[PDB]
Amino acid sequence: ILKVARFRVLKMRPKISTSYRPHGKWGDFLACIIPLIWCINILTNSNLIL
Amino acid sequence: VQSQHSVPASPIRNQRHINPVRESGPLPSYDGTYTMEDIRAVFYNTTVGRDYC
Amino acid sequence: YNFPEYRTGGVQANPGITAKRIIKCIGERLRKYDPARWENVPITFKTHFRDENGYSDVATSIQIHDALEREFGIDIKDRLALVTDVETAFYIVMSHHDPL
Amino acid sequence: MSAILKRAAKYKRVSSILCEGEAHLRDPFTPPPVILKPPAPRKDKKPDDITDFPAQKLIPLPESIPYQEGKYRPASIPMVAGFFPYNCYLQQGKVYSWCSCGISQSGPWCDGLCNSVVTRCRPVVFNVSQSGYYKICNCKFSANAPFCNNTHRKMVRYHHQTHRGFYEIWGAALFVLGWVYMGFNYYT
Amino acid sequence: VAKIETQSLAGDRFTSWVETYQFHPLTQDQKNFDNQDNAEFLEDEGQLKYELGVQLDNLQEMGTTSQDIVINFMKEGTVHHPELFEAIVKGYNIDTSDYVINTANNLRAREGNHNH
Ligand SMILES: CCCCCCCCCCCCCCCCCC(=O)OC[C@H](COP(=O)([O-])OCC(O)COP(=O)([O-])OC[C@@H](COC(=O)CCCCCCCCCCCCCCCCC)OC(=O)CCCCCCCCCCCCCCCCC)OC(=O)CCCCCCCCCCCCCCCCC
Ligand SMILES: CCCCCCCCCCCCCCCCCC(=O)OC[C@H](COP(=O)([O-])OCC(O)COP(=O)([O-])OC[C@@H](COC(=O)CCCCCCCCCCCCCCCCC)OC(=O)CCCCCCCCCCCCCCCCC)OC(=O)CCCCCCCCCCCCCCCCC
Ligand SMILES: CCCCCCCCCCCCCCCCCC(=O)OC[C@H](COP(=O)([O-])OCC[N+](C)(C)C)OC(=O)CCCCCCCCCCCCCCCCC
Ligand SMILES: CCCCCCCCCCCCCCCCCC(=O)OC[C@H](COP(=O)([O-])OCC[N+](C)(C)C)OC(=O)CCCCCCCCCCCCCCCCC
Ligand SMILES: CCCCCCCCCCCCCCCCCC(=O)OC[C@H](COP(=O)(O)OCCN)OC(=O)CCCCCCCCCCCCCCCCC
Ligand code: FES
Ligand code: FES
Repeated sequence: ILKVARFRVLKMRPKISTSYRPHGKWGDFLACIIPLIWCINILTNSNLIL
Repeated sequence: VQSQHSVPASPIRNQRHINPVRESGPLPSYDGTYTMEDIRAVFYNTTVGRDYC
Repeated sequence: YNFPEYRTGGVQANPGITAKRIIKCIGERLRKYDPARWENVPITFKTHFRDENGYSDVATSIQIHDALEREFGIDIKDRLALVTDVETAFYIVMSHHDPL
Repeated sequence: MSAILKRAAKYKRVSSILCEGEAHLRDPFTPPPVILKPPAPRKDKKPDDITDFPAQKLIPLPESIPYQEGKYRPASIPMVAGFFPYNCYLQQGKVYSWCSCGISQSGPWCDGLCNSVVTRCRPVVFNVSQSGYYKICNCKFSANAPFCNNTHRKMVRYHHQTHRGFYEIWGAALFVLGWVYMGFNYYT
Repeated sequence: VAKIETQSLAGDRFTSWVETYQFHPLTQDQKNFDNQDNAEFLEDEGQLKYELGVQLDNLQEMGTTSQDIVINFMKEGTVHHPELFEAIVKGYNIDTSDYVINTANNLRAREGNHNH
């Protein structure tokens, strides 16, 4: 947030985005660890109470 | 009909690239008056302000 | 001791030598693979490895691919092209950017 | 300007060469420096006139460069693909195109992204007379490129020496120490 | 035109171009403007007697113009072409008719340095 608000505006330091298309292949899998941990914690607590 | 078949017909369009050439200018040189290093040294200095330079 | 040449594209610069090497390796591989069919058959530039009707033998083509790759120290892309004749073998070898 | 002219007599000039040194003593493709004398100024400057300055030799970008026997200096600054080398088994007599720019998607070997990225670092085409395992450089700063020469350790040391790199490294260090301390104090 | 290149502690590099007439040197105490004509900030050989402060009337940094920007040249820094440096500091326009071009591609883009 700080970086975007301080430097990414046209006035300060715009960047020439030359990338045409995305190429991510497993970033979704890497990111889903955190929601995976959330689901694991929810399941554990719920089952322990049940 | 005789005259039409006694001479070649008008050509039909073809979409094959024959000796294609760079759309832009020559590739920047390794060394010279202006090199690819000069281009590479421009990304880090990029600003669009409300006043001229 | 013979010093190797400094220039890289020797095979490209000498089409005849590359063709002779291709013919030699293909002939050796064919004689080792199917002797009964190629022992008495000389291999030249115009020779092709298809049947009388034009159908190709995948086994023979892949054997030729392996022979060429071993000879020239390159990797032939089988899925993209098939070496059904010496002309195609020469075309692929010359297309490859690092043959030796 | 009287004071400046008076002091110019005792003013002395210093060389304009700094830590980067001279590129022609470390890059075979960099010609030795040459001084060009501008011609006399034009008395009449036509609106559609062209430069009369003497021409400078133009050296195009080579497709690939040979193996520098321990005297390799990249033309540009390459991307640091990795901080430790690749232990790759090379075949005898097989030509390999080691990646210099450092963005190749095929590993240590050139993938073609050099032609798509703005850089003067060209792939190094080399051959090996004895098959076996070699440590191929990944930081792309090795003087013995394409072969690793432990320059990645010095690159890591310089990153740690830098003010911001030190902060990043030790911030990650203390972040992990957070887990370590939580484990140590788990029982209370 | 004078191009000034500076760097921050985070490695960010800022290069800004300023017209020569916008410079104004300060005294050794930094509390007043030193006389542009008779300014004593260069040693006899050419180096800086003391860390020289100069105020730029208008500086365009990152495409933004600011007023009265003070900058410093540390005494612990080599000075090349003392005459040109003094002229730039005092705000004179340098006549470059007698010029030669040296072709030396010794500097790469984003070149590393010890200023980190
Ligand atoms: C309470 C605490 C109090 C502390 C107080 C203060 C103490 C002060 C201490 C000061 C000194 C600290 C020094 C810290 C160094 C940090 C910097 C650093 O190392 O980076 C430089 C490093 C330079 O690297 P390098 O030294 O040049 O080596 C490059 C070589 O390519 C690397 O390749 P290689 O040549 O090394 O090859 C490795 C291996 C390659 O083979 C393998 O694939 C490895 C596994 C082989 C099988 C081993 C079986 C045993 C179980 C292994 C389990 C893990 C294996 C995982 C494999 C995954 C494969 C996908 O070789 C083989 O082919 C197999 C050999 C097996 C022989 C068996 C020997 C006996 C058993 C031990 C085996 C260990 C093997 C290495 C494991 C490495 C991690 C995976 O810079 C980088 O590039 C950084 C990369 C990222 C680093 C991340 C990790 C940072 C931390 C590392 C240090 C760990 C210290 C932990 C101490 C804990 C104490 C509580
Ligand atoms: C009846 C039988 C039943 C059997 C059941 C199955 C057995 C049990 C499960 C086994 C699971 C195996 C999983 C790994 C698959 C390996 C695939 C493979 O062989 O690839 C071929 C691959 C390519 O072969 P190649 O093309 O012929 O090249 C050969 C060259 O030698 C290649 O040399 P190079 O120099 O080019 O590269 C080698 C190495 C050289 O560079 C490195 O070493 C890379 C990383 C370090 C760089 C800096 C070096 C300086 C020292 C760093 C110290 C780091 C300490 C901190 C480590 C992390 C925190 C613990 O770099 C790497 O391998 C890159 C890996 C980077 C990520 C490492 C992260 C490891 C996370 C797990 C740590 C677990 C620690 C447990 C400790 C327990 C005791 C306290 O070669 C290798 O990977 C060589 C190693 C062979 C595999 C060794 C596996 C050892 C056991 C791993 C266990 C992992 C944990 C358990 C997971 C599953 C159960 C929960
Ligand atoms: C290890 C750190 C986290 C520790 C705490 C959490 C426990 C460990 C979680 C491990 C997460 C591993 C996957 C995400 C990270 C990326 C790793 C990777 O390579 O992933 C791609 C891999 C391979 O997927 P892939 O091959 O499709 O990857 C992309 C492929 N390309 C690039 C070709 C497009 O994913 C997996 O292997 C996931 C399945 C694992 C094995 C099967 C069991 C799990 C099945 C789904 C579970 C659903 C939720 C469970 C909730 C709990 C139930 C009790
Ligand atoms: C009863 C009363 C008891 C009182 C006890 C008081 C105890 C006081 C203990 C002081 C410990 C000081 C540790 C730091 C020492 C640094 C030395 C030095 O200059 O090294 C330079 C050297 C030189 O490194 P270098 O040259 O490679 O690169 C860095 C160089 N600079 C910084 C100049 C850019 O650094 C090192 O090699 C690393 C040394 C260890 C660094 C540890 C960093 C800790 C960061 C803490 C951040 C804030 C949180 C603190 C609390 C939590 C800590 C887990
Ligand atoms: C290298 C030079 C400097 C050091 C030289 C050697 C030591 C010199 C003398 C130091 C004197 C001051 C500290 C003396 C100890 C104070 C009492 C103490 O630490 O008790 C633990 C206290 C309470 O923790 P509690 O949750 O009750 O118990 C957890 C059990 N797992 O803990 C707390 O309140 C939590 C506070 C954070 C503690 C984190 C580390 C664990 C405690 C280690 C104590 C030993 C000294 C550590 C010194 C580290 C210096 C970097
Ligand atoms: S050299 Fe890295 S992609 Fe060609
Ligand atoms: S990886 Fe570049 S020197 Fe070891």
